[PDB]
Amino acid sequence: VRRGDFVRNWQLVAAVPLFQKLGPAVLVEIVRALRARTVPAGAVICRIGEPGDRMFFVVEGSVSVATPNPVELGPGAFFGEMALISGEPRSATVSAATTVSLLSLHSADFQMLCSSSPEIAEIFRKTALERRG
Amino acid sequence: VRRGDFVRNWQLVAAVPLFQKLGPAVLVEIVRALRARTVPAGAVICRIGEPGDRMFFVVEGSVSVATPNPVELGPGAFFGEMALISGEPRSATVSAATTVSLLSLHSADFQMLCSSSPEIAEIFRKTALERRG
Ligand SMILES: Nc1ncnc2c1ncn2[C@@H]1O[C@@H]2COP(=O)(O)O[C@H]2[C@H]1O
Ligand SMILES: Nc1ncnc2c1ncn2[C@@H]1O[C@@H]2COP(=O)(O)O[C@H]2[C@H]1O
Ligand SMILES: [Br-]
Ligand SMILES: [Br-]
Ligand SMILES: [Br-]
Ligand SMILES: [Br-]
Ligand SMILES: [Br-]
Ligand SMILES: [Br-]
Ligand SMILES: [Br-]
Ligand SMILES: [Br-]
Ligand SMILES: [Br-]
Ligand SMILES: [Br-]
Ligand SMILES: [Br-]
Ligand SMILES: [Br-]
Ligand SMILES: [Br-]
Ligand SMILES: [Br-]
Ligand SMILES: [Br-]
Ligand SMILES: [Br-]
Repeated sequence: VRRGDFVRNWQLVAAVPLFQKLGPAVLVEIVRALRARTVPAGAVICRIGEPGDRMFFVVEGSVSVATPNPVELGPGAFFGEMALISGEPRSATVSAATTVSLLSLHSADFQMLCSSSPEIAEIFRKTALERRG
Repeated sequence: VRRGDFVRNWQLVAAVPLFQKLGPAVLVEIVRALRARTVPAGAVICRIGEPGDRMFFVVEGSVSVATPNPVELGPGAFFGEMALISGEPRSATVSAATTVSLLSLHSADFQMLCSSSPEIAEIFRKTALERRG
């Protein structure tokens, strides 16, 4: 973990209220695991039918989930959780509605997060069910 | 270590250039140990001749060291290190020149920082030496 990326992540995680449920020790683990990325408007982040090995948190800007009736997800939202939970391919294509700042979490670290915080794990599980059905 | 105080310290620490010399592991150590406090304009932070068991880093505003020819210390500066280095009482009264935002580091944590960072330990010693007499 490089200093620059580490320090920058603290500013970025502040835009994701969900992480307010994590104590200091857990926050550090997550900050060390998260990867920051900026995606230009229009780019495809997750493509329907493809294998998924990571999930994302929106920091700034918004993404569009290409469901029959598209769903725009904004700052603080997360996506790409379904493939990690179910093991199934991406359920829908997600693209940048506007230029978007994201924080990504690989599967191994997603598992760590869920075990470190059962409450956050429940939010992921229930939200995925809402989206699934 | 309060969750709120912990997350709040990251942006406060960013205002102190000295800490740019610290890596992730040590940054977490200092963020956990530092105590944030605001001091109103004119108030005494440490009084000459009094025992000292902590030092301070200025985040916002400025303080005034009451040496024969007063010395102003603005954002990023530190003071109160001499009592920690020498074991002697405060060498001068330091007061808030304007309302000031500070980060306090207790003796035990100051020792930890010096062990964790030889470069910073040297800066403290050299600075204290230069300021003394
Ligand atoms: N109905 C829906 N509403 C909002 N987001 C959805 C919906 N269906 C899928 N998504 C998201 O888009 C992602 C596609 O990848 P995943 O299947 O891994 O996880 C998905 C969710 O995060
Ligand atoms: N000449 C000086 N210039 C800048 N700061 C000083 C000077 N003399 C004392 N100080 C500071 O004011 C503090 C008074 O407390 P300390 O003696 O513990 O440590 C001191 C320094 O941080
Ligand atoms: Br920790
Ligand atoms: Br992906
Ligand atoms: Br699911
Ligand atoms: Br990732
Ligand atoms: Br990524
Ligand atoms: Br910083
Ligand atoms: Br380190
Ligand atoms: Br750590
Ligand atoms: Br204190
Ligand atoms: Br005053
Ligand atoms: Br006061
Ligand atoms: Br008094
Ligand atoms: Br004091
Ligand atoms: Br200022
Ligand atoms: Br000294
Ligand atoms: Br005086």
